[PDB]
Amino acid sequence: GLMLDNLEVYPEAICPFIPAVWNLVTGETYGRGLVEDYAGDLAKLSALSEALALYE
Amino acid sequence: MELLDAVNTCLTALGEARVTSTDTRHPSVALILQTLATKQKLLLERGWWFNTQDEEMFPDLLGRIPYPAASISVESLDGYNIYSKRNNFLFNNTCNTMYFTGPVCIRVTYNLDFEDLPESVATVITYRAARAVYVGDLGNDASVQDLVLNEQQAMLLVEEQHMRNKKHSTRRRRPWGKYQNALSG
Amino acid sequence: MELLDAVNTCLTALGEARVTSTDTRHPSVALILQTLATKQKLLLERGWWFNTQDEEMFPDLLGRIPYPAASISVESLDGYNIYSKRNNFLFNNTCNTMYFTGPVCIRVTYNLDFEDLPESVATVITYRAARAVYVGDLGNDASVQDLVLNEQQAMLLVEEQHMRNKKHSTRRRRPWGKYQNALSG
Repeated sequence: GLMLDNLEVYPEAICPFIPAVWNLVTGETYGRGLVEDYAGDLAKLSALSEALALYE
Repeated sequence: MELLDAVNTCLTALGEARVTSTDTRHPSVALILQTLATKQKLLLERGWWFNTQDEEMFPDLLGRIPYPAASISVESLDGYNIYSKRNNFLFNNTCNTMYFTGPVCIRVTYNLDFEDLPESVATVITYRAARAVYVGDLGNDASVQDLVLNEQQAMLLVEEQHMRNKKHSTRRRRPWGKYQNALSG
Repeated sequence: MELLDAVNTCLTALGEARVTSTDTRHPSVALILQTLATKQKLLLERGWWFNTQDEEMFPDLLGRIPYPAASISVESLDGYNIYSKRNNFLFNNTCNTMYFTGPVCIRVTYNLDFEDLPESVATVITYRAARAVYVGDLGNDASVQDLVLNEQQAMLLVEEQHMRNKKHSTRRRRPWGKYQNALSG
């Protein structure tokens, strides 16, 4: 609970904190990544890699 | 399929006259019944879609786990452990001991009444018993080639029915589930 | 499978009348029992999934290690050493001596009662004994072609069951364990 003072005020243009998003669906709060669009191929590739390792 | 029908079929195949009750004191009826029972017990040993279930057993005060009376075979399901039947009790083959510490999981194959068996299984059993009796009582004549053929035709239907009931599929493997989970977001 | 059932099956295959007790004084029963015992002893020599265990033995005061009475075969598990049975005692074949210095590890194959054997094994034993008696007592007729066929069918099921119980896998080799350990950090 204890405060530490250090109050600071910045105009909105020169604020030092910058949140960013890659893809933002309207209505939500957090964005989405590029990898999410191609999950099926990676999932289908991992199992084949496992089978190849078993044969090796 | 009543036992009387199978007995009459065997008698007709053997050439003797038909009967009316399975309790008749004819001496061939006892041999027919014993052969039918033995063949039925042997056939169902492997396990099919109607006589296989999973069950859990608990130890006694001393630590001995008995097994069901109607079972024909036992198998383990705990890792790579091995179990077997000995002295009317389960034996721990992996540790060479008879006393257990807790419950276990095992596969069991049960023996059922002749009436409850499907028609296809009953035909196979009847035609196996008929040949087993005819060959041992009258020699290997040229008429056994029909009994063997009937047995093979019945076995084909039995296998087809078992394959149909089990409903095996490639969608039940876990990689498909993982793929479907991935295809969601 | 009670011994009486096997005796009755052999008698029926031989053409004689069935019996009620294995203690009956008929002279063929003794031959049947001896043949069954010999075939049972021979079959289980190699070892299966229900009669194989590892054990350790200790030396006596002099230095002689006895072996279990029910065993059928012995094998070594210490490096490249070789052991064998001789004069009711273990023999050190690698050093040509009978006196040991400490405990040893060896594989043992045990002989069990006929009742405890699975159905598939009992059928094979019964059908081997039946042929061994029929051929030696009545000649090589055309009816042995059914006994051999039954024996082969039973042996197939025996082998399938043994393969199922052992649960061999490629994941139990140590390279897989090393790979899995590497895939962790």
